[PDB]
Amino acid sequence: AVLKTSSFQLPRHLVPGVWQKAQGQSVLARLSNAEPQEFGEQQYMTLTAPP
Amino acid sequence: MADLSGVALGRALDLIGIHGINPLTGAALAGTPPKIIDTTNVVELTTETLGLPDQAIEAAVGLVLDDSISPNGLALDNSFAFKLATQRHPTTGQKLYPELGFGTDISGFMSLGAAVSDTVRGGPEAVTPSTGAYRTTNPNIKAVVGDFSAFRWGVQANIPLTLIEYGDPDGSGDLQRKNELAIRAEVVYGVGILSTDAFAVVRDA
Amino acid sequence: PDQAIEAAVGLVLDDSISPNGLALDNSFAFKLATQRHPTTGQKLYPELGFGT
Amino acid sequence: RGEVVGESAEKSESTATFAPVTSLVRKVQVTQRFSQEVKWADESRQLGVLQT
Repeated sequence: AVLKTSSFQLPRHLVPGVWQKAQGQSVLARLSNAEPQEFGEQQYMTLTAPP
Repeated sequence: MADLSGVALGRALDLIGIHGINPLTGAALAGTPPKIIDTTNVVELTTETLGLPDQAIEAAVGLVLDDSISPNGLALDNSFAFKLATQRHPTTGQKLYPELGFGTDISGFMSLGAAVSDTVRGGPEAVTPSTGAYRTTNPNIKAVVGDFSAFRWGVQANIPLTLIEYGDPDGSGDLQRKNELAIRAEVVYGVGILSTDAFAVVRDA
Repeated sequence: PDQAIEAAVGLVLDDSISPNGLALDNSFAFKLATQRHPTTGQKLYPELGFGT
Repeated sequence: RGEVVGESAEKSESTATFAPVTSLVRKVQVTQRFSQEVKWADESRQLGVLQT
């Protein structure tokens, strides 16, 4: 019979890099600016009713 | 994997602040905490208002304004942002908003600053098949309008990406017993909402 | 034709991939290039010539 | 995915998952056959047939 590459069982070539679907990013990080905070619960003053 | 850890910590701010869900399991956070979607300023899409995205945004703006607050920002589900960007004139058939392209990156709309993401739906996270908060009945949040100055937040502390070599850091079994490794990153956010009236939502349910 | 190409881009984006290219059958590319404005009757895309 | 944890709540794990995909390899040939008399006709008259 004729010799064919079928008989060699050659390994596949690995191609560099990874293909990925993109991830949706944070909206709150873009619509609200980050304020500098110290560790813990913050408290904010609100006006409940006017005179 | 290192790159993917950071975007997961980023996305969590929206699932926490908008939806009040634990992103991993997708279930509601246990305290009933303040979340943007607590607002009674809902605009509900009916089958006739569905297919008119720009009229849903203006209706939601109108509810923030008649609560005496002025909105400055808009958040869109990326699917609804495409439906807005491709909205056709009802007789001439032309695109109404050709500057929006396919709606993947809408930087501003009407007078408002804008941002777009699947996180505005609650992402894949909220519909996690065994445990996600919306897996059975889904409030289909299409968009959020508001005075985004009334959502107050910051990074209180940060732990950068680092390698764990020892113990059982997740409950699966010890790393040295199993010849495994783990990488971890953490961030801690302060989050607060000054009024739920500062926000309105566009939804279908 | 333009609303069909748009509708197809909608499917690729809802699989979270951003399309960059379009391949057209030469008969369909002609139907696109000759598409008429529904009230005025003018060509929508006169810049496309015969669409070849 | 990120996980939201209390002051001494037990931390969990969520890891990326991957899979490979594979090419095929395809061989394409075109062969065109002609008489010796065609080569002589073409090169004596300058027909351009063999260039086409």
